[PDB]
Amino acid sequence: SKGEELFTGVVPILVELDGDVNGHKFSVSGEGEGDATYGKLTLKFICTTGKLPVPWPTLVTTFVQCFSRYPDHMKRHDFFKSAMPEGYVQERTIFFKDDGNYKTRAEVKFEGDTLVNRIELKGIDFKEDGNILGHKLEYNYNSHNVYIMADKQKNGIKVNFKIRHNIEDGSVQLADHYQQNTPIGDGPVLLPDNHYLSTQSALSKDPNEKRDHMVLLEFVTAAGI
Repeated sequence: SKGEELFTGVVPILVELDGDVNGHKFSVSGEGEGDATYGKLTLKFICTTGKLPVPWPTLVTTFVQCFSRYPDHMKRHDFFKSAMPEGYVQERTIFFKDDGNYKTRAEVKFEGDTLVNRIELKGIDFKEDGNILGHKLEYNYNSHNVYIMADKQKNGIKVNFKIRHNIEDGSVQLADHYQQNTPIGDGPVLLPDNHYLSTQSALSKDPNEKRDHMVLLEFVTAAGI
């Protein structure tokens, strides 16, 4: 495909986010690198407007699936890389069970040799005393399966999955994800058969960092075929 070649080695990544959650405005900048050969991602995010108004874990999914490792036999299903370098639009609605929801819109593409993910996030109907606004989520993350299906109508794909956030009391906060991706360019893209991505992430902190931030290590691999 088109983009495949662009992912052959380590690629620097830039993440920029503007969000408003219940009138709480904030910005995040993140930098790091991805290595699709191993489906590896290493990034550091910084809340540039000060203190993050929501819990970091809630933003992970929002904060570049083109870095997923696709096994040789599954390469023909790699829509993500296929849309590169022109990129794709990734839109979502994330429903927090018994709480508010997040609507996101992002553009992911190359700027020179940097892979850029620019996002706009709008959060509404959050409970002031909920797990989110209330900051009751543990600082960790689970493994999930992300289901992908082709959307021949939009020349894109539809993606759906549920994230499980651990709550400090031992309970769980569900976050239903609904996603659509469409190519930015006019060029041909790879439309896949149903399959899924298997994810794993580790959250950490930078001991020497005083700004509000998050350190993230993540591995993702395609499967189901």
